[PDB]
Amino acid sequence: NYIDDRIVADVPAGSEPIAQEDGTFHWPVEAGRYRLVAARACPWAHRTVITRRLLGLENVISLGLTGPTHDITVPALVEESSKKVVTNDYPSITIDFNLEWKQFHREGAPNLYPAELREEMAPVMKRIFTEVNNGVYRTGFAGSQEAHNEAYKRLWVALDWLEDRLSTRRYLMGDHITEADIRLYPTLVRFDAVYHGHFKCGRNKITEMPNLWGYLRDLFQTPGFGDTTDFTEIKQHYYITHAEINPTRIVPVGPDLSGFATPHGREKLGGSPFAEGVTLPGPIPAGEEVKNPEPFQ
Amino acid sequence: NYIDDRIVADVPAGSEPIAQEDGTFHWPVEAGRYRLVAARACPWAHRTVITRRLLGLENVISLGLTGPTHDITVPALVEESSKKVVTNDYPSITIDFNLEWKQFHREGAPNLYPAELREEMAPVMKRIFTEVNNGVYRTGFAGSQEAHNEAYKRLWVALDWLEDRLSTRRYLMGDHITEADIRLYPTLVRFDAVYHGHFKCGRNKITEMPNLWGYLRDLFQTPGFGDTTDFTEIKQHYYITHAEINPTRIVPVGPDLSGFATPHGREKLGGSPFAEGVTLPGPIPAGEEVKNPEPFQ
Repeated sequence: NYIDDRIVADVPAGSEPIAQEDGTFHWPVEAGRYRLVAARACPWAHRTVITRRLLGLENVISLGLTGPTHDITVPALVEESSKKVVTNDYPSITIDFNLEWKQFHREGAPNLYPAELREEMAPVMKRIFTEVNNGVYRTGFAGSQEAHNEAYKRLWVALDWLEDRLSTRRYLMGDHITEADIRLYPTLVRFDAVYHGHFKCGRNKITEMPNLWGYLRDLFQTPGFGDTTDFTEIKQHYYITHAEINPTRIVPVGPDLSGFATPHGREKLGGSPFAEGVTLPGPIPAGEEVKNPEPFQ
Repeated sequence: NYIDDRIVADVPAGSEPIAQEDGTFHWPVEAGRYRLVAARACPWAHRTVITRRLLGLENVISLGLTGPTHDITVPALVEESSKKVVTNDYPSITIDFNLEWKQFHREGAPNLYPAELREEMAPVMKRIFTEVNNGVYRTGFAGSQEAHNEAYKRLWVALDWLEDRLSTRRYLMGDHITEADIRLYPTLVRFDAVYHGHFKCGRNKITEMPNLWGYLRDLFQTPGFGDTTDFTEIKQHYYITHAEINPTRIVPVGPDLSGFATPHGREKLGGSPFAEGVTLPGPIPAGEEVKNPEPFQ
């Protein structure tokens, strides 16, 4: 049930979905019609939640929290009145939040997907997707030793590439946060907590990779990122649910997460999370706050 | 089949075992009569192997390598001619190697259990045994979340105590290596490789505990320690054998172990592995070398 309709600016409010030549349908951007159905534990869903918060779409698209499915399919945009699933194509969801929903953004919202960077961004995001975002899952769910070995090697070639890329750039695409960072963060923020041990990805902890760790902290401490990250629900989901990997269903007490709140040192690379004049997200809506905050959240 | 006979200096060579008032028997120290039956993966056995090497007992007590049992019982001293198990009481094995086998030590061998330190050493070793040596097993084999939580807390109270103790002392009992270090090393050397993930003990890696990590490297780089440590057999045993914890039986490629060979910085605390005039072990006997050496071994 892969559904790749799109919600777009050039279909007008109130319209039925409009058939496209490619067999899909295009639905209209409008307030109060659609719900984002997400899960705290799921990294793919996490992208959509972060983007919704950063752009100030919280008051125009509602939020439902459920359980993960990729590890109805989540994340999804759902038409509230009919419960039809409009789309579960998570890459187009965040691109469309940025480009199609512009007139509903908070005034002063960041430009997370700027025209001049889109071309160079495409291969960077593809490499991150196959070798890192999916790379952890291929390592963790490997069905043989040989499959583990290869997946692990691929993951670490890519993490070493990222560590080097981020030695001279504050964020993946330079001075400011972009869509690329929103696609990388959900993997990195779950790494020491889950993927390191549960998925056997641990050559090193992210805490031992200086550029990635500085970058991870810098993002975590930015609105939209840490305040949508529930470490308890992340760890409970993986360690309890994946009984074929962890039959005892015990959740480790560790790692110590207190480092996420420490000074990151990334200001030495210049830049800033957002361009000058960008406004910050308003207070997180009642009911959408992290239910299991760490003492530093 | 707990067997706590002892091999002692005051029973003469060739004698039958001599009945003691407490129901045990005492056997005579002599060359060429007994075999140490050990396993590379097993930390309790590892103590006996390290001590045998440090003291130069390799040419008078033979070595058999087998599989672990505590996680015949191993380690054990076995009478070669009869195959009777003389003892499997691993704490008295290493104490007796030091005190009863003195006339068979290499000339210039270290004094690992000196009279003046024995009293202060006893509680330190007991605390390490219940909270750390066994502490990892109680954490890893916990049968409920609650049992995990408590065992983890105990382990880390003790590791934080050790980290602080070793901030002002080069080794556990001061300037030189003692029996206490030989009982702690086997747990620490298996920690990042196995206990951190497999036993869910990972609040932090040992690499992130500066005093413990300096100490671990200092010991690893000393004769008797690193040259009896087979990381492949350690990881294979735990990750493949403990199918109730790890049903896939996959062995992680990580962690990266290359740090074990790096400068440890512990010379700033003074002291030295051995007292002045102590001689170093001779070449490891043919067949007793680590079969799966890392590039730095």
